[PDB]
Amino acid sequence: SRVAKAPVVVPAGVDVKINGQVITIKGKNGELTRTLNDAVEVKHADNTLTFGPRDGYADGWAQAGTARALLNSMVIGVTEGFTKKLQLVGVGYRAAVKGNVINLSLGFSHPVDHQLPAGITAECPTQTEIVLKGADKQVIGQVAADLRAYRRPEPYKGKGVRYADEVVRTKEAKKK
Amino acid sequence: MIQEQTMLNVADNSGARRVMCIKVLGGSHRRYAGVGDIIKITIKEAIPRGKVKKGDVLKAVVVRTKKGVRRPDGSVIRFDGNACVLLNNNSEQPIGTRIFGPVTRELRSEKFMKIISLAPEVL
Amino acid sequence: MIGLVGKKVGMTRIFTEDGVSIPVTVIEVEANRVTQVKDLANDGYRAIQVTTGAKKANRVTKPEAGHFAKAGVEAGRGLWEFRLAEGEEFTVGQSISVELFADVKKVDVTGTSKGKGFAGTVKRWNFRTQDATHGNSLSHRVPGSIGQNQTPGKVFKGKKMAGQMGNERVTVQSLDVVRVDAERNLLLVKGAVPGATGSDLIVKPAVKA
Amino acid sequence: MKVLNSLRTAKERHPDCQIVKRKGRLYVICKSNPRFKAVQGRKKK
RNA sequence: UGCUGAAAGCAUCUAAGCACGAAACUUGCCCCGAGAUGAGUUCUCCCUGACCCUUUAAGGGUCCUGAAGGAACGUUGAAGA
RNA sequence: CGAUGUCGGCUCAUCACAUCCUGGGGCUGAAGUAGGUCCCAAGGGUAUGGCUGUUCGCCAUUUAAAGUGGUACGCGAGCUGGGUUUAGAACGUCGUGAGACAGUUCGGUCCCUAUCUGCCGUGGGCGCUGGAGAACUGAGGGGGGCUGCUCCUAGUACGAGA
RNA sequence: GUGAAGAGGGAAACAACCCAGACCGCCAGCUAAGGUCCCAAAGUCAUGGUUAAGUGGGAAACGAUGUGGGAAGGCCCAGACAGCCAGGAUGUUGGCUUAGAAGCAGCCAUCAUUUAAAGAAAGCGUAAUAGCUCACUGGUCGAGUCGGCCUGCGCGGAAGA
Ligand SMILES: [Mg+2]
Ligand SMILES: [Mg+2]
Ligand SMILES: [Mg+2]
Ligand SMILES: [Mg+2]
Ligand SMILES: [Mg+2]
Ligand SMILES: [Mg+2]
Ligand SMILES: [Mg+2]
Ligand SMILES: [Mg+2]
Ligand SMILES: [Mg+2]
Ligand SMILES: [Mg+2]
Ligand SMILES: [Mg+2]
Ligand SMILES: [Mg+2]
Ligand SMILES: [Mg+2]
Ligand SMILES: [Mg+2]
Ligand SMILES: [Mg+2]
Ligand SMILES: [Mg+2]
Ligand SMILES: [Mg+2]
Ligand SMILES: [Mg+2]
Repeated sequence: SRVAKAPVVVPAGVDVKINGQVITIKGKNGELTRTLNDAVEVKHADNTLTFGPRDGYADGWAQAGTARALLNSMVIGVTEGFTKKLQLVGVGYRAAVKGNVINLSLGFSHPVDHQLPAGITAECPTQTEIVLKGADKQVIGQVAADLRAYRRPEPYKGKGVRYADEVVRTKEAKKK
Repeated sequence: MIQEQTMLNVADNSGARRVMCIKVLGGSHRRYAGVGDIIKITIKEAIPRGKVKKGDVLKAVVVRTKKGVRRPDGSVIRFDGNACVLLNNNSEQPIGTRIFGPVTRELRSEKFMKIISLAPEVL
Repeated sequence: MIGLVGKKVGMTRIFTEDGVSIPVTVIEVEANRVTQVKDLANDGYRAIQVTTGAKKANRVTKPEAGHFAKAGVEAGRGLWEFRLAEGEEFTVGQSISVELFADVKKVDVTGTSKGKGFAGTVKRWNFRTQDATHGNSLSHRVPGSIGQNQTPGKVFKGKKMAGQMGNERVTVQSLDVVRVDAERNLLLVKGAVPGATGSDLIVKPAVKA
Repeated sequence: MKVLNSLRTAKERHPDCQIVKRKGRLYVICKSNPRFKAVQGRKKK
């Protein structure tokens, strides 16, 4: 609501398109389309989007705040874009990209081949560093976590896949 | 085709002469032991000064039976009685040091290699 | 794929170059001949209908004859259907021989099992027997109690009880196929298949791995 | 995690302890020191 | 277990939206199965004479006809009280 | 009370789940191996013996496990008859006695040709709108659904090491 | 009081509860308890509200930003709430109870300075350091925010053949 009432400025270059609840936002860095909750009415005037509830829906403001937030990060997507970096920690752990597949050596018998969805692109600047780049903030998050899930950090040596920003607390083993 | 209560002669110099099978090992409700299979035994007769004694409880592997063994082309090899070789309970390795009577190549089970080398005749 | 209809000839053995004896069932497969193709438009589903064998003219009813005549194929000992896998296509009167199994490693074999008549629970359901002595009165092979007491006051449906045993359809799965020879109309599969000598068999490539 | 028909205590075992109403049960999350998680409930019937 | 995410500027797996998740469930395997009276489909086969009466209606009866097929008899069956 | 046969066994089972094994998950005073504790989960699986009438329990030895309970403490017109209430006999103890014990001990008759319901099989009849021979579609129903060890990956991750 | 010795209507079924006391006949009419979407006779009635749990249509101590109504209060453009930037200093490495101790366990007290504030501590942690964050205050934002009271309806607590 504090979030709904806050207009999002759409910069020069981004093209907003509205058809009822179906929004489409095209930019220099892609095009995303989202369908807002019925209870959300969105308006587009000046070079800004503003949000508000809609008569008859008991939760419009919560919905509207959700809507606001999403579009704010849709616009960021097709302009600046999002980057999630993970990194591997542990001996033998390595990774590489070929085309759109991230090849993970993570101490298993079989190596791991992870396909990538549309919009997400990968780069390893280091055998132990994965940089995702993309416009759908949800999609990079699903992917970044999918990769992290192949080997969650372990609490005794921190080994595994972690978000670069991530805090991993270690602990001591049980005394004898 | 050995079960509980079955009596076996003994194909080694462990000092045992007659043992009874008191458990067929290798699965819940398992009914029969055969050549190569491990059984649990109590000792019913032993010589005076051997490696084992009357009433001792251990494991042993069957190396000859009357029911015999089938071979892959249909042949059968049968023996005039049922015999076993006693094995230390934990290491399941033979207590004795010599083996008597023929044994079968069904024994080429790694652990019982010592039995085939020592064995006079191998069928 | 489709299967074929055959006749159980009997069992034998094949010896291998290196000493294995493989026990084999001999299944006879004469050309299976297509007597009707079914499609979505006319039947709602796709399948072929086949016959195999031969039948006594004097034993062929008039309907039966009109039916084969449409296909232009001779009477057979019977008719059987096989479902099609889209793209599978056949034509009326086409002949299918046993070379269809030439490169299928295992088959499921279906038959009508030998008939054992009214069988008791010991043999039919492997019930265990009561005491042979120790005072048993007239109750050595009988089934025992067949329910509880006032609650539920009934026997539950499905109770394993005595009754007809055998003479039913049975499918045996994933038999190795040991030899195919159309020149002699033979299919050999490893192991036993249901039924007595003489009876019709259905062979289908095995649905499992 | 532990269950509990009362969070008055398990909610304050730590600064990052929260309390949330996922599906229709009340969970006490604490994603730093997980051992302090709890729920009030245990499923449908 | 998670993503995105508000109500609640933060947080939050959930409220909208979204990825996973088990021998349980629905399938996939085998058997029965259209009395499925909701009695389904497909293919094939067989029947092409008149007359009387009443209460004239999906009426009753007579003569002539008697198919396809079904059964019957008989020789039987690794089918079977 | 003009009769609902009692313990235990044997046969045969069926359900709940407050789960024994197997499956999935959270925490752990979880290094690993292995454990502890809770959550989900009821598909299937879930010991032979020595002793006593035993159920139980102790013991022996297995096993992945030897689950807890409902079912007239499931199941005698299904079997047993070892325990327990007939009559015989004795010991101890009690009584003057006859006899008694809820103390022991030896012996000591277990029916029923299934009408109905229920269930397992198996036919007859009529129907399904002219009759008939087949082959089908598949609404629905049933069955199945257990797991061990070893090999590799690897003597690798982990560990001072074992 | 009812059954008993009492029928009829309701309460699914249900002597003893609710309504009500059957001389007989009727293809008339009003009612009672109790009912009016269908089975099933009568409102898918009007009107103003709650509830989202199929609560309704089983159950407690206790639990919780579920939601409705009410009356008060605290803080706040001298800038509150949250968030984020900051700092969190010196007597004092704190003397001292036990073998360390530097708030670093336990008992004792709980003083003091520089300031914008900063506890002889808040609790993780511990060979001593520690190297974390906070309590409290300066900045940023910019208008609300906090949690007690009377009360309505709901949530969890809630496993059986
Ligand atoms: Mg027969
Ligand atoms: Mg008798
Ligand atoms: Mg007898
Ligand atoms: Mg009975
Ligand atoms: Mg009943
Ligand atoms: Mg959920
Ligand atoms: Mg009576
Ligand atoms: Mg449970
Ligand atoms: Mg397993
Ligand atoms: Mg016994
Ligand atoms: Mg004895
Ligand atoms: Mg009983
Ligand atoms: Mg009797
Ligand atoms: Mg269908
Ligand atoms: Mg009534
Ligand atoms: Mg009166
Ligand atoms: Mg009505
Ligand atoms: Mg502030």
